[PDB]
Amino acid sequence: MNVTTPEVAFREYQTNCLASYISADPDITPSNLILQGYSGTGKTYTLKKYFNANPNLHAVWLEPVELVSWKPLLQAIARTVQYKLKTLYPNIPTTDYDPLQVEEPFLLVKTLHNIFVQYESLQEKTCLFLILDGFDSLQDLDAALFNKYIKLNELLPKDSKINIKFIYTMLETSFLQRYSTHCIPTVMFPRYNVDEVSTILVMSRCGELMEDSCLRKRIIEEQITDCTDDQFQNVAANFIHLIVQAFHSYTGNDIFALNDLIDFKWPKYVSRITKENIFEPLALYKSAIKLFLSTDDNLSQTYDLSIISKYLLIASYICSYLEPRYDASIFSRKTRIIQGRAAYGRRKKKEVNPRYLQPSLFAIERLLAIFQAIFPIQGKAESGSLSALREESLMKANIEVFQNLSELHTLKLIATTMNKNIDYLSPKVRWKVNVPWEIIKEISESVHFNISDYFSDIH
Amino acid sequence: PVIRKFTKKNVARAKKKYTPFSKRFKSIAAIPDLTSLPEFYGNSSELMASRFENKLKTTQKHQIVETIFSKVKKQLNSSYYLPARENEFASIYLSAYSAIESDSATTIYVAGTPGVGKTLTVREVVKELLSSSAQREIPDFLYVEINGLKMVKPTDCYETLWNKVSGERLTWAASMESLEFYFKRVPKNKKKTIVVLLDELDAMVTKSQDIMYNFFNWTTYENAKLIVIAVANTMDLPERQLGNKITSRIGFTRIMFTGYTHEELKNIIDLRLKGLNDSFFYVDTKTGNAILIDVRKVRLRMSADAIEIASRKVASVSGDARRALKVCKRAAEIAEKHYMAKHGYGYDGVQTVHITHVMKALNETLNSHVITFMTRLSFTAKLFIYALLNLMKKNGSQEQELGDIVDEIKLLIEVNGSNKFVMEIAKTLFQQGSDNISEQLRIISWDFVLNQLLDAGILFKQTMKNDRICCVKLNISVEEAKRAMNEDETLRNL
Amino acid sequence: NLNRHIRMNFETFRSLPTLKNSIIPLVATSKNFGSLCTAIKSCSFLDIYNKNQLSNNLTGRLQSLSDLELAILISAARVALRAKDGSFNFNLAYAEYEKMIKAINS
Ligand SMILES: Nc1ncnc2c1ncn2[C@@H]1O[C@H](COP(=O)(O)OP(=O)(O)OP(=O)(O)O)[C@@H](O)[C@H]1O
Ligand SMILES: Nc1ncnc2c1ncn2[C@@H]1O[C@H](COP(=O)(O)OP(=O)(O)OP(=O)(O)O)[C@@H](O)[C@H]1O
Ligand SMILES: [Mg+2]
Ligand SMILES: [Mg+2]
Repeated sequence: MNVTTPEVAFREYQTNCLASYISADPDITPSNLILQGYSGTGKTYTLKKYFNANPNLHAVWLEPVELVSWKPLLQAIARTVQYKLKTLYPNIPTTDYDPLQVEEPFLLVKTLHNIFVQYESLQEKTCLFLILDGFDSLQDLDAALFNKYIKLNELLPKDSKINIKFIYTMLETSFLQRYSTHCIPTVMFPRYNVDEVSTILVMSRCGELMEDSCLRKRIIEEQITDCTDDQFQNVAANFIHLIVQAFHSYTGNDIFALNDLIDFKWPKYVSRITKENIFEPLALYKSAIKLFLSTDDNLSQTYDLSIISKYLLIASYICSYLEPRYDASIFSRKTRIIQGRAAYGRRKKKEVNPRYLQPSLFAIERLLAIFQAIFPIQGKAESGSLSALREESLMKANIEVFQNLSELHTLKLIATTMNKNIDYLSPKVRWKVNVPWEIIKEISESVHFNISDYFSDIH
Repeated sequence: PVIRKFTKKNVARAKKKYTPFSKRFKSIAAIPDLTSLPEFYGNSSELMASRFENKLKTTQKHQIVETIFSKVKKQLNSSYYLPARENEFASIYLSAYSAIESDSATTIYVAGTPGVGKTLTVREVVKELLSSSAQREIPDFLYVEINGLKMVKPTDCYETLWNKVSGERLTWAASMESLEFYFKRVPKNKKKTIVVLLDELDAMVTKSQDIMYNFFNWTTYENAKLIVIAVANTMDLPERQLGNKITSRIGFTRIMFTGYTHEELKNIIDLRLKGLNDSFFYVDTKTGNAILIDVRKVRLRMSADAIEIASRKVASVSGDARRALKVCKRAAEIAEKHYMAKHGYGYDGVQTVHITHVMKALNETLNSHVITFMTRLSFTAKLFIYALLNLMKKNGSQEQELGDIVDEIKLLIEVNGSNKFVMEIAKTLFQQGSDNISEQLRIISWDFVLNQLLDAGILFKQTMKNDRICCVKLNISVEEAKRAMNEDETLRNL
Repeated sequence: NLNRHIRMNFETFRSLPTLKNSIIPLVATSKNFGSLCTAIKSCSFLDIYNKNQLSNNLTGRLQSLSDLELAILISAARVALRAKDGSFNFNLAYAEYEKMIKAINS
């Protein structure tokens, strides 16, 4: 059967495979076939790129990326099947069944049997093509599935003027590998390489961002009448050489995130280009080197908060990265009166820096204590005859901390034992935090507190 | 304007009523007799017993072939006298006869292995009791077949009961209640004796036996009369599921049927053959049609000593008549088809079967194909299971990872850079001989054979995602694994 | 060659339908007759077939990655070897990574 080939750049292997696999006559097509791949390769791009190559063949399209389960596939299928039928056989009569009537593949099979026994009177036989993009990528997926969709040519009667065919697309290969015992045809796409993804992008996104506005903006923000679109593509080109010569190391052989970061950081580079910058794009690249050096792609201050929320959190990082015993040396200020010894502190250095560690547990009283101990000074005295006699110039267990603490579990910057039927109130409960160092660091120099010395010495 | 939050349209609601019979007379004096009734006591199922007879009928006939053995097969099939199991007959028929003489509410439980003639013997006991109904001297009463396994939802017992005692249609939660109303609230003089028998209760009442609890709760009246039975395999069930007070207070009678003796077995299977035993046939010359008292007149026979050994081997294990009878039929089959293969007729003066082929039929049941298969595989699976046993030899672990076994494999190979068989299967497994092909950490076909054995059932893979640390287990034995191992000329020496 | 692949099924898999699957594309691409002749003679395109067949399972996938991935994977590997269960985390690998670089630049 005469099949126009898509004269593609980079997949003329799989082109050969599938244009050989498939033609109008179903007999020279297999019963069930997979086209596995990986993202960005345009597997889904190239399937329709082949349907461009062959119009008289038609297919249905589903995208269960959005569906969740099995029954919704059944419903969408039962819709699109007879939809497509009657849309493409207009003259034919029907008794269009409800697609929502399906709730189980048997019911799908039954209603398709009805579709066919009403479509009995055709002139020649026809096989059509079903498409399930991301049938691995489902969201309550279990392993009792793909065999069933193989078995759809199983239960169909052989006297069908109208038959169908299945098409798939996966990623991992692990759950593929789980099931290849059925001796299946399959076609595949290796993750590209650097000249390959390069040329895919110089042929794909070239016209897009050659025909985005910011060109037409900048050309006349600068107001310079020495231009041609050869050089437009050329400067875009060498700009993308710079892009990829930077961040190939960052990613390798992908396109999507490159497109994202292009869209974001393109315009700043537009903002820098000029006449000298086009006559010598090296210094231009120097003049826009910086995002190549620093992606920085997110967005002085960090919080508009209260003070105890700022200062209490600072303590728990300590009370799960410090030994409870190795603190009484540094976290004391009282002048001894009655006889008794301190300890020696850490005789031995530790060599692993529990910054790298999954931290520990603690009860709260440890925080009640340590927070009082660290607390910024309040209750200003005078050295008067009665000023400091009754002031008791040291913060105590108010209510505000309890409630500004309860706020935090819901802000989920403390964690506890993750629990349904949580009870904050128990004797047994262990607590913790879920934060890194950098969180606790960004508090400090803003509030002008210091604890980096308590950690900077041990390893 | 409104929208239903979720739809059910493929429902098939059943037209069955919620009003029990208790609310269509409205007084004790207001009730007619069920015996003086056309619709009660089932005078209408016969039409639906005959309505469907014609659906499958034909008269196609072209060159019928008919041979010697098949008539004896169907002499020997289970779908038909027996004196072997007759004291239970003389005891339970006595009990049921005295029971319907007593007009009491008696109860009985029996069990027995599948293949004890339990259903047979009982169905024949009650056929004799049918002829006793044809005495017209005992009070007429009515049977109830209960095949919960030929029922879906085990509360449908009540439903079908009402739709066969009345032909009236409801749900269980009306039917059983109307039925209690039918049972205790109703006097004797017009209510009928009914006999019922339950089959294989081991799966019927699986949740909490509230159904069968209801049943046995119905079986404890003095104004209501019934004849109840059941079948199982286990015996503790009446006290197991209930407990002791209930099963004790009821005070029923318990029994089970056992495996038969080899002599009774042969006696009976021949008792289903005496019409054809040692018989002589007129026999045509082309089709070989065996026609009975261009034609011969020959004799037919079968190995009697083979009857002896065949019954003798399987009388000792279970006593399953069905097994004996299939062994007989399959022996006949191999005899007949070898005979046909002698002459080669196509498709459009003695004949006897042997102890040799009787046992040939009886034995392959126990002769497993797995061994010849696992011997007749490729080299790789054998190699790998051998490595597994090597590990089991190295540690005595009873279990292995994937990484550890694959390490064992590579070691078991690279040790033997000297054996020839491994010398010659050397390069054609990773990159297959030629260049242009980079190496791969694992071999080809290892995932294939892995899954192959998983499907086979020998291999057991727990649920994890890692390829390396997933624990693995073998299912069968190591000895038999060696009975595959050394059978390879190259493996026995390494 | 084709007898040797017959051997391959006889030893690798011992089952036919996979073989038929492999056999199909041979004709399926076959366009003229001299091509059929020379191609089934050499079976050089079985090479392309079976190179692109299980190409992207374990090896070529690691063949195409950055060196950063390699450095960190090493930082995970050697410390898992140092470990009992081989467990590892993010900053641990980051630490051993930078140690590797310090050694390299030292
Ligand atoms: N052979 C090719 N020729 C030209 N462009 C290509 C080719 N392969 C990929 N592309 C480009 O890469 C993009 C990838 O699109 P697509 O989402 O189809 O990739 P994918 O691998 O199918 O992703 P998914 O994992 O979502 O299926 C295409 O839209 C196309 O612009
Ligand atoms: N004494 C006998 N006389 C004639 N046939 C017998 C005798 N004993 C066993 N059989 C044969 O063996 C079969 C035994 O049937 P049996 O009544 O044991 O079924 P069952 O045990 O109720 O089955 P299940 O346990 O599956 O309900 C019968 O079908 C019958 O052909
Ligand atoms: Mg896609
Ligand atoms: Mg039975």
